[PDB]
Amino acid sequence: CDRKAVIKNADMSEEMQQDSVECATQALEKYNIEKDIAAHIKKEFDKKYNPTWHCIVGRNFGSYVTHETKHFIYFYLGQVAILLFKSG
Amino acid sequence: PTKDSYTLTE
Ligand SMILES: [Cl-]
Repeated sequence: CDRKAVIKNADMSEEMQQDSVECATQALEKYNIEKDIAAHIKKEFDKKYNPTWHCIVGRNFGSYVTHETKHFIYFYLGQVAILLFKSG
Repeated sequence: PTKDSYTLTE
């Protein structure tokens, strides 16, 4: 149940990195399907920190994206990787 | 002010 959070790459305040992890934790408690997890996190960050955020949630992917400075995080919640970033 | 980033899963 209690998945270990492990931050792999962050360009954001330590405040928001804790918010990300906590918000992803709530999303994984509520939803099982990766697109629904990603939607919950994206929509919460659009609210809590203003648009436009994007979120990818998965067990196997690589990515290359462009993000505003101080608005990028990539972390594992258990065995699930979460990419969350602002662009636009 | 923007930056490019890679990610990759284990
Ligand atoms: Cl899934």
